[PDB]
Amino acid sequence: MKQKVVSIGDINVANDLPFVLFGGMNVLESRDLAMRICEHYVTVTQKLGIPYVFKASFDKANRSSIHSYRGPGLEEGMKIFQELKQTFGVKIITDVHEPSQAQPVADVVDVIQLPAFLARQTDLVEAMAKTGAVINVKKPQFVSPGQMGNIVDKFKEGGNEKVILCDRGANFGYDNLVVDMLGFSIMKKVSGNSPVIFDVTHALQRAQVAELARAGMAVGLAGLFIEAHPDPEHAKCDGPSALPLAKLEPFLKQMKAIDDLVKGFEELDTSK
Amino acid sequence: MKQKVVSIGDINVANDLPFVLFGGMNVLESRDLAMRICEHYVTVTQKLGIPYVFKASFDKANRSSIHSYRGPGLEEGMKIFQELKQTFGVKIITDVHEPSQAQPVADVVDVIQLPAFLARQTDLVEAMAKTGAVINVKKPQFVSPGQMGNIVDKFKEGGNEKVILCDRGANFGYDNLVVDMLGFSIMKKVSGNSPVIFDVTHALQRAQVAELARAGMAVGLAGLFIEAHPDPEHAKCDGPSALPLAKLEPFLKQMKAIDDLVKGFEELDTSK
Amino acid sequence: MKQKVVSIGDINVANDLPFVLFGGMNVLESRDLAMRICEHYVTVTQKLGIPYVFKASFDKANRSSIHSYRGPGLEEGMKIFQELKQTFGVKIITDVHEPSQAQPVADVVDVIQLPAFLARQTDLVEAMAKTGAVINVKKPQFVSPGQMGNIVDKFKEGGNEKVILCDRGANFGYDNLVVDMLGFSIMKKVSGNSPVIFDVTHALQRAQVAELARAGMAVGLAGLFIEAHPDPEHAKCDGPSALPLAKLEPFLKQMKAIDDLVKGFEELDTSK
Amino acid sequence: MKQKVVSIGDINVANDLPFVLFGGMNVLESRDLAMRICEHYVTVTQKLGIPYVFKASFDKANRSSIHSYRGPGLEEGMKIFQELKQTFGVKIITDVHEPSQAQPVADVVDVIQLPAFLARQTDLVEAMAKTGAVINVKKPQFVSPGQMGNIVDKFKEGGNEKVILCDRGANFGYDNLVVDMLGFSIMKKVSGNSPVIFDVTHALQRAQVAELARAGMAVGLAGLFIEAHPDPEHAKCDGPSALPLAKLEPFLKQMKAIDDLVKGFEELDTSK
Ligand SMILES: O=C(O)[C@@H](CF)OP(=O)(O)O
Ligand SMILES: O=C(O)[C@@H](CF)OP(=O)(O)O
Ligand SMILES: O=C(O)[C@@H](CF)OP(=O)(O)O
Ligand SMILES: O=C(O)[C@@H](CF)OP(=O)(O)O
Repeated sequence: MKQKVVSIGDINVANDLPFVLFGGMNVLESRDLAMRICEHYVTVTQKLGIPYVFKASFDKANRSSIHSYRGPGLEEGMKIFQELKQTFGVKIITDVHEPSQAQPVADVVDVIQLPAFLARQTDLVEAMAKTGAVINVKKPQFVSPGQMGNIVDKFKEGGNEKVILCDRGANFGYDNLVVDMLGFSIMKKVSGNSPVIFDVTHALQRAQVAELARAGMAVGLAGLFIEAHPDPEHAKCDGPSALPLAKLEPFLKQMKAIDDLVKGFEELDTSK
Repeated sequence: MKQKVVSIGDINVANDLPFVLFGGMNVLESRDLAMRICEHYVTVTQKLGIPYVFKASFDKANRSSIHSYRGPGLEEGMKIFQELKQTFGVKIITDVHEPSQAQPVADVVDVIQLPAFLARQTDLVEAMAKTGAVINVKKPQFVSPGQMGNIVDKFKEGGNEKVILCDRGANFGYDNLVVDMLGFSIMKKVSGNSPVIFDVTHALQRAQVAELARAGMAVGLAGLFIEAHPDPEHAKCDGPSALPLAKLEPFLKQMKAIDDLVKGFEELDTSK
Repeated sequence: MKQKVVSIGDINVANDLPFVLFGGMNVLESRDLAMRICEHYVTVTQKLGIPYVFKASFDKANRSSIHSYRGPGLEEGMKIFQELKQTFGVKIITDVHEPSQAQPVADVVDVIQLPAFLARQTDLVEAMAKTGAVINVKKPQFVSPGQMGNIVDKFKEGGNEKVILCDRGANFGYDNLVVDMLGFSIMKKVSGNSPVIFDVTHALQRAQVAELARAGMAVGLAGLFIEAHPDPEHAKCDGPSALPLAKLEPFLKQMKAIDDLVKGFEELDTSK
Repeated sequence: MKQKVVSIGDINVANDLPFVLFGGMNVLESRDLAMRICEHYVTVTQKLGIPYVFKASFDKANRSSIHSYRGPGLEEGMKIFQELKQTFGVKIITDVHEPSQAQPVADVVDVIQLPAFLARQTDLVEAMAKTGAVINVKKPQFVSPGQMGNIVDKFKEGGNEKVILCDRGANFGYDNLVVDMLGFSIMKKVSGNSPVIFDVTHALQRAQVAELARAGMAVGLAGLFIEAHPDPEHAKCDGPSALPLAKLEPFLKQMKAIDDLVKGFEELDTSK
């Protein structure tokens, strides 16, 4: 069985290809920051030989306070990815929440994400289906990997056949996530062997961001979807768990020294 | 500690008051049906002495097929609750998915629901907050009961202090729900002792609809949120698990013979 | 379908019969205590009209310290149930851990228990099978209710057909138990409809001992297996979670007002 | 922090050292088999440069049938490891169930195992503590990794400070196991940094034996504890899930190409 390809421009995402990193930041605080943060990625990517896609949310449709920072707005956000694209020649993956924001972001970016909590919102998929851009479906915490075909299915109907599946762990009792490594293959299978990527940072809700991402990668993935802040310690609010930027590179060597070593193994079958 | 009250008109919903049944049907197939189905409730309610709120969805924002029946539309749906209200003098609780549908349904109905999968969508809450109608928050499968305060919190800010919490079980491994009876009190506590109701039918994803609803009720609740079809057997698709309409009454005797017996116990403390 | 009966002497344990309480204490600290503790049960039982079986461990084969109190020993323990039997005309259920202790305890007591952690130890079952006494199998935290037939099966072979199944909740993530009410019927079914009892106190690892035991009972059981200490507060170590003795009675009224009300319902079928 | 060492003879087991494989078979069917099966290991081990310990049970204290094959008996079993030791100069790790079998097996073997279901049986630990041999504690399906210190603790008291911790996954709903990769470090920490090994085959209750064991190893372990049969297909009963013997080697290359690559990384800290 050969793997599917959901190429993002000159980028070819696939399960047998070398892992593609969809790094970035969580929310778009300020460009002065977006760029310092993005700055390092591009440098470490190019230097280490790793495909890359910058990622950042231009909105947070979910929080525990409305009187809080919604986000750079759907308008003042797209413009930031603009100055970003040019200045670094990197792709932009950002999530969307309302059907209307679909087509817009499609033009300003390359990869568009479907928020886990919404992976089951027909009205928004049949819409994210129109743009026809690459889609990244975040595997809902509450859904078994074998049920991922239907989402990939529904997208096909919307006339979109360029989808990637992102895993961020599964519910393990109240208030806790565990990542079932066996679920990565289960998703490849039911998704027409679509690209499976591992969202490590929110899979952890740590010093575990590595050991946990080494295990995923030592299984074989189309890539990692990580996040990091220049000074997590002080920004440490809640939602995902960003990586210490300075450790970006030394941590990505861990991956390649694996995403390769494994990505080039003679197909094994411990089955028969 | 006295319980909070989120009265729906002449109806007083509360944890110490007798249980209020929010029965009904799942999706609004056709009025000819809505009414036959609703017909029985009203009869059995009045006859058995049980507060009642008809419930039915006028839309299904989630399915495994877009080429499917979305639903009676936000417009042609509100009109159905119309002929319904008059003809039976019963309240109408229906869920909403997009912020725009908020205020409308508010006028056509009494109780409005926040879809579990969305219990964490600020943009829709701060909006369902404006109408200022009674809200029913479906406890997300993926969220510990102690985290329910924040949703009830956020609503307060939106200027709405009339909320009810509905429990539909918690994730127990891949593809399975279990209802943690201990979670009912945990929710009362963090929600300013708001009305806690038990959504039994989708808590089961059966002959279990009773044994499972007898256990919930034998704990003390502000009410049950059930669903039923006149011929489940043939309609049995997937989503919730409706009750055999003919068994409505004989099954509600089970409850009152409990929602009372228990609702009138001298406060116990096995604590000290 | 009629229920099975595993009568303990003049006691008839069954799923349709009124619940039988297997109360008692955890470990046998000292007779001066065993008796004060047992004292109250017998009084409240007789007075409230509830079958009763005193229960207490004469040993603790599991702890977090060997330099600790193993227990009254298999010898000096049996003697205590002796002065107990006579003085109160109540049955004695105590757990066993090693095959050798099987036949002995069989003579000194009525009901013998198989420790959950060991429900899968053939060598000890084929032995607890010889005595031929009533057996109480504690449902292992780590085993789905539908797998309980095999234990009941294996016992039959050992030539013992008098078994009762006790449920103490299921694993819900790391360090936590939740009791799946739906599992009570699943066990009745696969166990030739054997007596199913609910071990509430260790199902909780509280002020929840009631709300949690009201839910179980409001489902229908052959009985509850509870535990209590005269001053939990100061004895509060760890293992199970005992009930405040003084609250024994007021808490048992909760049950009968349920174990009856429900135990006498006209068989319902929300199935068809 | 440096890792602890629980050397089994000329073998040095540790978390930073290269992984030690505790392969073998499940139950001791017949020597003619034990040896063909063991035969391959030794060959592939020596040839690939991997420490090795043969493993096989001489007994099965747990099954779903007493009229079944208990096992080669504690006596006729020890003798088999005898002809085995000599003929291959490999260590023998076998589990024990009753305190009496402790000291015996200690003499005939090198590494002795404590059966998961019993990891909490003081009476057997304080006994497996006397021999003073290397102990391998199988992490109970039902116990959070952070609670593993106490077992390692209790052993110390029994006067034994040579213990290894084996992980075989955690309960994920009824009838299912998932291996939480993050739990490997949590165990190292609370066990005085004792050797942590990954029991992959029963962690699966497949073609997953590799992808699942690549993830564990790509985290860093003191070794793998695997099992395999020459013709699984026809022996496929139930308990663990053995590996196709012929695939032993090609599968162990997967590991070394990882247990090394990772075992020699410059300590990283994604913490600060
Ligand atoms: O995916 C993300 O990065 C985050 C960011 F908050 O939110 P969501 O839970 O919808 O994925
Ligand atoms: O609540 C309901 O009745 C159902 C009906 F489909 O859907 P949801 O999962 O959003 O609650
Ligand atoms: O059942 C009991 O009462 C207790 C008492 F400690 O232990 P176990 O976990 O074996 O049941
Ligand atoms: O560890 C093993 O190999 C097996 C073999 F059956 O049993 P247990 O569950 O006690 O570990």
